[PDB]
Amino acid sequence: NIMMTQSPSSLAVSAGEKVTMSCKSSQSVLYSSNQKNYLAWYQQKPGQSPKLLIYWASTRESGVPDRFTGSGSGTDFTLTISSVQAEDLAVYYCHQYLSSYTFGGGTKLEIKRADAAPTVSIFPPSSEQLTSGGASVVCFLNNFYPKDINVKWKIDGSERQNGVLNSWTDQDSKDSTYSMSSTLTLTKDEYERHNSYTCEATHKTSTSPIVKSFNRN
Amino acid sequence: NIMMTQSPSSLAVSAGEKVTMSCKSSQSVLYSSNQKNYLAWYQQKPGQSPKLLIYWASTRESGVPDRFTGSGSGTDFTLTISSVQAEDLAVYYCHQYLSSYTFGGGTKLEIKRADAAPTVSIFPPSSEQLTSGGASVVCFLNNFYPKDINVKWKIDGSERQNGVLNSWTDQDSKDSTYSMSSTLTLTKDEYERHNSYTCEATHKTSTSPIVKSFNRNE
Amino acid sequence: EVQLQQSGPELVKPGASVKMSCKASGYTFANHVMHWVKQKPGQGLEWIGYIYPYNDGTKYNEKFKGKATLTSDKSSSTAYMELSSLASEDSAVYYCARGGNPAWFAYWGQGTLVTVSAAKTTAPSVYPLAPVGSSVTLGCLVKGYFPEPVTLTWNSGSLSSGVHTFPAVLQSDLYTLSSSVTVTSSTWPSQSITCNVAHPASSTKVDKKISA
Amino acid sequence: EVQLQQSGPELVKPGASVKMSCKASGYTFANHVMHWVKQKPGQGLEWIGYIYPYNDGTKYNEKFKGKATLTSDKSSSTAYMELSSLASEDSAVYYCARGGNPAWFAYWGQGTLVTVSAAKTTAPSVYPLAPVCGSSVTLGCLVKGYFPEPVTLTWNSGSLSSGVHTFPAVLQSDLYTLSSSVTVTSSTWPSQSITCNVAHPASSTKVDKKISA
RNA sequence: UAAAGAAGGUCAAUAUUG
RNA sequence: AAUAUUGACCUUCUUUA
Repeated sequence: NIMMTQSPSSLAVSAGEKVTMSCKSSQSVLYSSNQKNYLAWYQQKPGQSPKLLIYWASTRESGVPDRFTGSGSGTDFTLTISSVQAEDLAVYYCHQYLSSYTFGGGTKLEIKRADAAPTVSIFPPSSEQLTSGGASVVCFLNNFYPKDINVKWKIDGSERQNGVLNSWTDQDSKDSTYSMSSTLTLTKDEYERHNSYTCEATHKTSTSPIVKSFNRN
Repeated sequence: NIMMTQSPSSLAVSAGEKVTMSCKSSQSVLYSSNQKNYLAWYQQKPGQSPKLLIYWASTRESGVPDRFTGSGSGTDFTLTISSVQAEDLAVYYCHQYLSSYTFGGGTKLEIKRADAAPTVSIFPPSSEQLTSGGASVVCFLNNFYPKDINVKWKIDGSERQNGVLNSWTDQDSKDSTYSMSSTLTLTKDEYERHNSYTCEATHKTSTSPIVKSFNRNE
Repeated sequence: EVQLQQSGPELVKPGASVKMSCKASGYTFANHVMHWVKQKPGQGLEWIGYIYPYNDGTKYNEKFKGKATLTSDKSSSTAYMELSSLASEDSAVYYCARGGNPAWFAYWGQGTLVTVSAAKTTAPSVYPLAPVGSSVTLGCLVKGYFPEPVTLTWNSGSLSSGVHTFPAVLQSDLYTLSSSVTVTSSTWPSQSITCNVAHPASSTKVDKKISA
Repeated sequence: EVQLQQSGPELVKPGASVKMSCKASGYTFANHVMHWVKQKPGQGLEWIGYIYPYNDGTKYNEKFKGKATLTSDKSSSTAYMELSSLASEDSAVYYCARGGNPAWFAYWGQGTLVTVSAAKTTAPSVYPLAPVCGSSVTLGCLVKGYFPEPVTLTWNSGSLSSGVHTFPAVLQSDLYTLSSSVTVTSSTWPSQSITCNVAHPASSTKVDKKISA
């Protein structure tokens, strides 16, 4: 019954610097009986469930690091991180529990890091998939920064755009770097009708493309 | 927890005409579940307890005349009387019972009526008070209109200003007229030292003053 | 036939306490709630609190928390309110009113006048007021009493029409009241007219016949 | 010590119903409230309701009334959440959260993914990835063509947790495909057994493909 | 009799403290 | 011990069928 508003939607800082995020409630969440602010902060890392960080606006739950600190009262509240670690990458929701239970929009925290060149590796089709009649060439690009990256497949020097499946990860919990996987799937017949297979990667850390190829032989 | 405010603290109309009074609440008294206004009107005649007139803003309680009608919703409400009777002289409070129980300031209603001449009567002291040593001369002036009246006591033609006690009533429930009592108190010794005692009243219904006197043993 | 009969008025010394009763009849005493209301002389109304006689639950106004105590007795359909550490501001009329659970006020009692003062009690002195055609007036004087209220009736209530009771007036630290009644010259002196006075504080009652 | 173990994933046909569970332990079951929270893919959190196991008292969100039904079982200290007449908008992850009476959320469950679709289950095909024919070596494991989500992946039963990258599943041709990579030192391969563990609970599939030279 | 809402009481528990 | 809160049961009131 009380609307929460988190601002900004996204934030990026370097590791080891301070951050501040805001939660604004339509009505006041300060109860007059106990003189407490019915506000709580929760963290949600990629692939995990929410975790309680702060309750009563400023009280830190047991087990939580000392980097997180809550502040505010009435309708304006703030969550602060004194020193951001790579693991702090997550979305943080503010929550009121005075009149029913309503959540905020959430705030995403990004970690700024130095440049990092991608490490490329190619893998030919497995004898298992071949006996089944298919051929997939996988191309891994791990631990690079920034996230902007472009991949290109070539068969015998000719660019191919069809039959490609790409997937990207979020910033690592230890390195704050990105990784990408690219897979090109063909039939066993067509796979054996060509000799060369190539991965062409475009990244900011190099003017010329990063190339990784293998030839049937 | 909700403040009520009535606009007309005092208002006067003639007998047989309609009347309208307002009650304004700070917050809304309309409940959304049942769609009802938690407002009530009560009447209090002089010398009696309050009486329920209307509830749910417009619902009329049983036994009350059909002249009273409630109206309004939300925060502005009105109590109306189609034709004012002499008995309608009273104070009317509006009441909210949604968030705690709070009352309004109340509205006093006066009845306008035609002129009426006072009926004066004088009374010598009683043999009981005399045996005790005192003497009180009472002067009743009943059923007159308008209320503006001045009474003065005279002993053998001389005006007396000390030792006088006056009391007034409100408009009658049947006549809508006023009445007044005036008492002059002396000792039996001083009482027996004079012959004539008079209460003289001045009212709009007569150009010359109204006189009423008696003489000790005449 | 819902009827609420409250107890008589009380004169209390400063700092002491007092308890009054509201006897109910004409309905199921337990099913409905009994409110109490205060009315200072010449001022408006004020809610104190209410009680649920079934299980004796109470809900008080914040302003009367430590001042009023509400109890009940289902065997006799009687509500009680007790006031503690009375001051001058507590001098007022106190009503009892029935509602629902909680609903609104629907029935009211006649009220109980409470006077807080250290002044002693003084019973009145009643005097008949007799005259010296077609219409005769008689009066009755209640002089020098304390505190309020006083009860005055004509022929034990048999005479109600044409009666004018005047409000009491304070003077010399005492109250005084008077009442008049007009009848037909054929009804007096043949038919007896009598004045009946009662003063609860002094525990006194007098009947003064109007004689020619 | 307080732990909340939620049931596994579920695939439901449109219009049908489903019932999940949240088994509590590490505290007094009847002394605390159990909330339930919804989270659509790529969206935020939302409250549904809660139960008081002592009297089985309910308190629902106005929008979920008639959609969700909460019950409890003190004998097993397990709370249940039933959803009726499922539709497309009901595909989401559902958490169970403990509080007080009612208080605030303080302990969460792992969640239970729900897929509402008429499509039927399909088990994946796992394939090992090794170099063709420096100081490090990278191996991979391809999980191609399965429905519905999710799928679990663990290298060497979990003993290998450093230097691993699991990529999110991508939908294509009405089937999901996943991949994963792991990097170790040149001395660690092929002198040590590196094997890929894959489990598709919907199809009750469990495969362990070793990476060969 | 049934639905919804409200007041009080008892019971279990939670929160704020002293 | 006090205040406040959620749920259940019970009595009763209120708006409706």
